Amino acid sequence: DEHKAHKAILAYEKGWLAFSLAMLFVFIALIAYTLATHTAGVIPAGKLERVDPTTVRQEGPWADPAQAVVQTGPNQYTVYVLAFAFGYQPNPIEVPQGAEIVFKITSPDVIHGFHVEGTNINVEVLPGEVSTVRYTFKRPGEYRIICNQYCGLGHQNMFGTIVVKE
Amino acid sequence: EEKPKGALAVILVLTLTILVFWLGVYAVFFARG
Amino acid sequence: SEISRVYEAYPEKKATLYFLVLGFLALIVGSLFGPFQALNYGNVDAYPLLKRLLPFVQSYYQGLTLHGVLNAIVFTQLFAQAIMVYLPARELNMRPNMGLMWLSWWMAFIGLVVAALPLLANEATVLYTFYPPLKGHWAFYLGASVFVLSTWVSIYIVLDLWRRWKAANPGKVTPLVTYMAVVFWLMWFLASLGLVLEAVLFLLPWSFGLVEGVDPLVARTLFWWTGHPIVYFWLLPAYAIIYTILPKQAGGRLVSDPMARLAFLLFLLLSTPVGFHHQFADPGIDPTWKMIHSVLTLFVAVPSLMTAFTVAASLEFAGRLRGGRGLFGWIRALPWDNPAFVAPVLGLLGFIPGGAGGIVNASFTLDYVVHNTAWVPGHFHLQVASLVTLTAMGSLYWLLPNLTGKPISDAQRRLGLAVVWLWFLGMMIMAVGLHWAGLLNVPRRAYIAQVPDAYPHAAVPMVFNVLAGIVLLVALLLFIYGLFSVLLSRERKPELAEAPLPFAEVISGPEDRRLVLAMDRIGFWFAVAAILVVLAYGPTLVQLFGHLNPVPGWRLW
Ligand code: HAS
Ligand code: HEM
Ligand code: CUA
Ligand SMILES: [Cu+]
Repeated sequence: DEHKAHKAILAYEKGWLAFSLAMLFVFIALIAYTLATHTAGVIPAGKLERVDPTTVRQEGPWADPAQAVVQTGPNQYTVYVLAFAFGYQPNPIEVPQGAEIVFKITSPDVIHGFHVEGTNINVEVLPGEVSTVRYTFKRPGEYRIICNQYCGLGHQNMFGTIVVKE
Repeated sequence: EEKPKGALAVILVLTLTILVFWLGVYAVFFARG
Repeated sequence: SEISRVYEAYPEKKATLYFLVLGFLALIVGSLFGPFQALNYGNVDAYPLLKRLLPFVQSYYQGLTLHGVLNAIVFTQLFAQAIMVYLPARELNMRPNMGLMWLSWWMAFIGLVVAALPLLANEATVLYTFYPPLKGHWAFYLGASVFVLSTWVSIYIVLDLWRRWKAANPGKVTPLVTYMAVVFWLMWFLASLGLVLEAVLFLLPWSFGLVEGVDPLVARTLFWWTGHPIVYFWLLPAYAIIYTILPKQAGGRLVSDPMARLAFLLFLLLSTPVGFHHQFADPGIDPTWKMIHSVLTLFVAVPSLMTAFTVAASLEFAGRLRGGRGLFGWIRALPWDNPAFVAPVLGLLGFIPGGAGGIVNASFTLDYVVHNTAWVPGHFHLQVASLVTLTAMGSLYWLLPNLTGKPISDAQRRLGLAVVWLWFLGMMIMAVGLHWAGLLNVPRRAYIAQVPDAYPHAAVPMVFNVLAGIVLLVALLLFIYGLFSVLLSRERKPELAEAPLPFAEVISGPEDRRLVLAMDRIGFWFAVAAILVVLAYGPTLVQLFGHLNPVPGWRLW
């Protein structure tokens, strides 16, 4: 007691320092592991990619949402989206089962979010920017786009759809 | 006097959570990927 | 010229009493919506009613804006300024320069109210992050650039007391709590730029009428510069209380001087270069800056991790001492009947799950699964809301008698406990319901209760949430008849006032010298501190400033 405890204390607090550190890397391990397989994709656009939210709606591929789905390789598909005040463009996003999708998403106003019920598509959509994630779907059906980012008052009424056709 | 079970049962429980929690998620990150 | 002979020859209590109380009020007001927000996630539309009670309430969001800004900016901020100021002196029974201290005070209060009014008018519903481009009043950014600068003051009031003690006690080691203050207020400076820049450079021209747009991206890389640490800023005022005091509430002793300077050393080192876990989901930011601030962050768990041992051990020994017997014996041994003590310790148990959220949260890609669900507010409610706050609250029951000379009566000593436990459950009951719903893909900051058709699996955490509502309400109120009623009664008998703050002692150590010196290397590490930020917000801050893209601001509320 009063110094007997101390030698021990310190050294236990080594056990920890060490053990902590291990787990920790084991994490850093796994995190990193995911970086090497596909599921890495849902990670945004490293690289910058500027536009502006005024002209965006009027022209660019975000002008005409007819042209949002757009085949870019025997299985790749750039899908222009416009997240924006209190819907997403288009509704819905027709897309094929078991093929690579490549979302391109920007805003014409404040920052919204773009989070796809059933996935790791989940990404902040900034006015003035093109956020670029890749997912590849896997099961036919519907997928709600929630926007988990205070776009303002229609906020909690800012959902969307993506159908993944058969 | 001697070996402090308390702290340990603790940094354990802690440890155990951080496990229940981090694998827990991983798994999900996955189910979604 | 005073009926209480204080503020005449020992009054740095005049100010700390104040920083404190307002902090507190802040806290009462803003949490007033808490339990609404809780049913909203409960799925009960308590707003019509809450609209009645307060005519002035425009939007759900306006509540959540007060609620969030009042309590997590204001209230946490006044607490540091109150603790990290009135403690450091006292350790050294020296008086903090008092011109500054009130400059400091008033600065905030101007700032607070200069700020506050945009807000109750509903003229700045852009939420405590004020993500540009959503555009709040000028008097809102102005009010908070003041307010905050006002700790810029307190950085020095305390660095004054280092300067002064250190010179006239010379070749002598700053005892813990002023060696603690100093790294804190220090590390907090490095931090404090992030926001400060965003305000001077961006937020303040933009709003006042002066440019017409801000580029959203550096808005919030600058924003989050600071915006991370500021949690670590909220919490450390409580890690002081806990590290150096609690063990004597506990009725035992800090096991280790070094380990508490060390936790704190890791802080000032590793606290500010990490604001890209908050940004794991941003575009236009190079994946491996995120991957790094993954590891930096991780490395920052190391402290609180290895606090959880110091602290746990210290309470271990104290249990043994006052009777403690088994593997868990030492626990009923502890003060359970004393609020001063109970609160922070609950705050701690709470704290364990919340730590584990924090981590996930920081494991990069894993965040893809929670970033911006109910998850997060679970997490921090658990952290800042249970811990800091329980820690703050608890420290009412010794820092009032001390500050006021007014003594806590068994009246509210007994009620304090009713409050504390009856709130602690809340957190929990709620925490589970947020994490839960959150995993369930329920967005946060969202009037979900207004689309009550919408989250149909939310079903049940939703009950959990609702209930927390009712329980924390009960909890909150109670704490008014407390905070107020334990101040209301004139009955002051300041034999107690005279302030042996219950400090704890060390298991006075061996390497406690050639080593605990290395940690007293203040200025040096404070440069590796600035060195690190410098690489952290390195070729990403510089970067984006090559290619700024201001954009119109919108007000969609
Ligand atoms: C005061 C405040 C906070 C501290 C505490 C805190 C700790 C962490 N957090 Fe956090 N946090 C995140 C990661 C962390 C990590 C890695 C830690 C680390 O500090 C965790 C280390 C802590 C521990 C490992 C706890 C160990 C337990 C100990 C040390 C006590 C033991 C108890 C005892 C011994 C009692 C025993 C006694 C007996 C008697 C038995 C991330 C991601 O990286 C986000 C954004 C995520 C997103 O997707 O938006 C985030 C979001 C927040 C934001 C919300 C975001 C927003 O407002 O937009 C605030 C509220 C917040 C506050 C705080 N947070 N955090
Ligand atoms: C009175 C008990 C409390 C209850 C019932 C409560 C409940 C909630 C709920 C349900 C949310 C979610 C709002 C949303 O996600 O739309 C929230 C937000 C928040 N709370 Fe509270 N809370 C309480 C006290 C506190 C305290 C004391 C603090 C300060 C430490 C705090 C800090 C915050 C912060 C920083 C946010 C998020 C700010 C933002 O998202 O704009 N809360 N609270
Ligand atoms: Cu867009 Cu909320
Ligand atoms: Cu953080």
